[PDB]
Amino acid sequence: MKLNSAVTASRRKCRKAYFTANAETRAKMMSSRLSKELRAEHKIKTMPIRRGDIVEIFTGGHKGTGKVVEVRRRDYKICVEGINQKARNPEAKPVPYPIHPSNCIIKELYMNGSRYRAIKRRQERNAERLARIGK
RNA sequence: AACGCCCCGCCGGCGGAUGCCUCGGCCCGGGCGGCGACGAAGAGCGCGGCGGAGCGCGAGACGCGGUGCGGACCCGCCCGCCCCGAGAAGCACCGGCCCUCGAACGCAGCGCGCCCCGGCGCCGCCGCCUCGGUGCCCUGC
Ligand SMILES: [Mg+2]
Ligand SMILES: [Mg+2]
Ligand SMILES: [Mg+2]
Repeated sequence: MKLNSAVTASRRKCRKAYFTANAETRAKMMSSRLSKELRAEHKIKTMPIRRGDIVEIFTGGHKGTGKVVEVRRRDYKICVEGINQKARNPEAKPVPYPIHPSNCIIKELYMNGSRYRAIKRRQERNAERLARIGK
């Protein structure tokens, strides 16, 4: 149950916020769970999805694995190579089938200096959280 | 007869009710209470690579600069970016640019002056400079 009176629980307001979010909020809302092996390596659960990493689709009619080749931020959809609509002819450029990030698992992440710094920033902040509860 | 017209059992039109759904309205509470001659509110006309309306902006024009945060895209076609910082989208604050009308300020509204050096509106308060008066006096003549 919510106790913060400054946060709205109105359906109309929540949906309006969802449909008119700015760029960074949209990016954060497009996260996927990390695999068990990646969870052990970095002590985090989810990661914003980015072009260049590998995912596994675990639900829907287009299950599979592939590399992320495009992010459509104003639809909340991604295109992964090899997941296409069935073609009318064998000679036509494939049409990707857009997929929501919340039904895939990240298998391997494309690594940057900025990604490293962001992950390290994340870990050092839930370390305080864990130190402040339990143990 | 037959056709035409009017009434059942299937299939088509025309029209847009109904049902379900809605980033919209309306009411109640809380906060705030901040414009302008340092040129406001409002109006006009312009500004995009391919650009009509709307938003935004002002010849530095569909934006420029600084400081922080952010971290891969940029609705089409293009161009660009890609990196342990090398920087796309976004966000906050600060500094500037700011055409013509408008309280609207050389006159007038699209034309024309004065001036000598650059500048030339009104009203008020304070102060200064230059002056007037058979006002009240005084001196000299
Ligand atoms: Mg236009
Ligand atoms: Mg004028
Ligand atoms: Mg005038």
